[PDB]
Parts: sequence; structure tokens; C-alpha cells
Amino acid sequence: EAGEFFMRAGSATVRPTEGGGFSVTNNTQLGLTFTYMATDNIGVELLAATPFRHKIGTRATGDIATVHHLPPTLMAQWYFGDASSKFRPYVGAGINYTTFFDNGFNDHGKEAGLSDLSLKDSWGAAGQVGVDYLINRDWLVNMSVWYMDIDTTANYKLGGAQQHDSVRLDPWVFMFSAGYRFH
Ligand SMILES: CCCCCCCCOCCOCCOCCOCCO
Ligand SMILES: CCCCCCCCOCCOCCOCCOCCO
Ligand SMILES: CCCCCCCCOCCOCCOCCOCCO
Ligand SMILES: CCCCCCCCOCCOCCOCCOCCO
Ligand SMILES: CCCCCCCCOCCOCCOCCOCCO
Ligand SMILES: CCCCCCCCCCCC[N+](C)(C)[O-]
Repeated sequence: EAGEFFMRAGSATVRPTEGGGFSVTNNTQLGLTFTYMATDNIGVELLAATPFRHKIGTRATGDIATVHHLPPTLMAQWYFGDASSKFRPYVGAGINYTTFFDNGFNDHGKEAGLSDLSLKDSWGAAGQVGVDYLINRDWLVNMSVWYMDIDTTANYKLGGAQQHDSVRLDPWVFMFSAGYRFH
């Protein structure tokens, strides 16, 4: 597999970790991954996706603002078994980068006096465990479980300027996908 380059396309579901309430909704997007096989086990993977849309809310108010973000992640991977194996599970470690954007309070949020919402970027440790089933020499199916440190702060104006709340997304990411190989 050394020298190989493959791409996976599939769904990438993001399940944040418990951010009244103040909770963040789950969300699935088109997840694409680009991996380069350093040497039959070591590979470099890049995770990309369509922009994620999340909702924020108190069980008292219901949704009150919606958020968007790109969580690109770079990872060093270890593929168990040899090139010849057709069932190659793997573990990976790397760094994450999330960029929030196009964030805003609902009408109801506004009603409650919320305004001007924005979130600062994030960087963090990231790890994964997943398996690639190599059907043909050109195709594979795949599952993957990621975990990323995605801590960030929200700045808004509740009536005046109570704009400082930390948000700990620390999401678990699941990805079911198929992939094509370019030797
Ligand atoms: C880098 C950001 C990605 C957004 C750009 C769109 C990229 C273009 O299309 C790539 C083709 O991917 C689409 C295929 O459908 C997904 C695969 O089927 C899933 C298997 O369960
Ligand atoms: C072989 C083609 C199947 C295409 C794969 C795309 C996956 C299907 O849609 C999932 C819809 O997103 C919302 C579901 O909740 C997240 C849980 O993961 C579900 C899929 O196994
Ligand atoms: C070659 C074997 C593949 C297995 C990877 C294990 C390699 C060891 O861990 C690397 C960890 O890299 C991530 C560091 O944490 C993120 C740093 O903070 C980012 C900047 O603010
Ligand atoms: C809450 C915990 C959820 C527990 C999930 C257990 C999931 C464990 O791994 C399942 C891996 O899938 C196995 C593959 O299918 C068997 C052989 O491959 C088939 C190709 O013809
Ligand atoms: C020659 C074709 C071989 C193709 C192999 C098909 C293997 C497909 O996957 C079997 C395992 O899928 C079952 C598990 O349920 C889906 C995951 O759990 C969802 C939420 O965490
Ligand atoms: C991804 C996290 C986005 C955070 C959105 C910020 C929500 C702040 C919550 C305002 C609480 C409103 N209040 C007073 C009516 O309860």
C-alpha cells in the first residue's frame, strides 16, 4: 500500500458533548477523507466535510440560535495487518481545526433579547479508531469513530453584553463510507 492514495466519501455525523440547559444539536454531513499511505501501515489522513449546521437551546426556550462549522482534521494513522490484509482496522492521532460561521439567534432568541453571536475558532487533539474493508484492489467500505477537542467561546448580547460563554463541543464523530483507491 506504500505510495497509495485513497479517498472515502460517506456520512459524517457529529455528536457534541453536553455543552437551564444550553445544548447543541447533532448533525450529519458529507464527509470526505484523503489518505496517503506512508508505508503499509502509516498513513496521513485529512478529514473534510460539507458545513455542519447545529442548533442551540434551553429546554425552556427551545432552539434559540443556529451555528455552522468546518471541522477539518489531520491525522497520523497506523493500519493493522499488512497490505495483503483485506480487513485493516486502524488507530489515528492528529490535530483538529474548527471554524465557526454564519451563526445567529432565532426570532425567539431575539425576542428573549439575544443578539450579535459569534464564535472563536478552535484547535485540538483528535483521535480515531476505524476499519477499512478492502473489497477489490480499488474499492473499500469503511466505518470510523473520531473524538475531537473542540472547545470554543460564544459572544453575544443579551440585552446588553452578557457575551461570554465557553462552549465545549468535544464531539464524537461517526463516519460510514465507501472509498476508491488510486495506485
Ligand atoms: C472539501 C469539501 C467537500 C465539499 C465539496 C464537494 C466535493 C465534491 O464531491 C465529491 C464527491 O462526493 C460525493 C458522493 O456521495 C457520497 C458517497 O456515498 C457514500 C457511501 O455510503
Ligand atoms: C450505500 C449507500 C448508503 C449511503 C450512506 C449515507 C448514509 C445514509 O444517510 C444517513 C442520513 O443521516 C442521518 C442519520 O443519523 C446518523 C446515524 O448514522 C446513520 C447511517 O448508518
Ligand atoms: C506513526 C504512528 C501513528 C500513530 C500516531 C501516534 C502518534 C503520536 O501522537 C501524535 C499526537 O499528535 C497530536 C497533538 O495534540 C494537538 C496539539 O495542540 C495543537 C495546537 O494548539
Ligand atoms: C454502544 C456501542 C456500540 C457497539 C458497536 C459495536 C460495533 C463493533 O464493530 C463492528 C464491526 O463490524 C464488523 C464487520 O462485518 C463482518 C465481516 O466483514 C464483512 C465483509 O464481507
Ligand atoms: C463484496 C461486498 C462486501 C461489502 C461488505 C459489506 C459490509 C457492510 O457492513 C456490514 C456492517 O454493517 C452493520 C451495522 O449497522 C450499521 C452501523 O451502526 C450505526 C450507528 O452507530
Ligand atoms: C455552539 C454554541 C453556540 C452558543 C450559542 C450561545 C447561546 C447563549 C445562550 C443564551 C441564553 C439565553 N437565555 C437568557 C434566554 O436563557
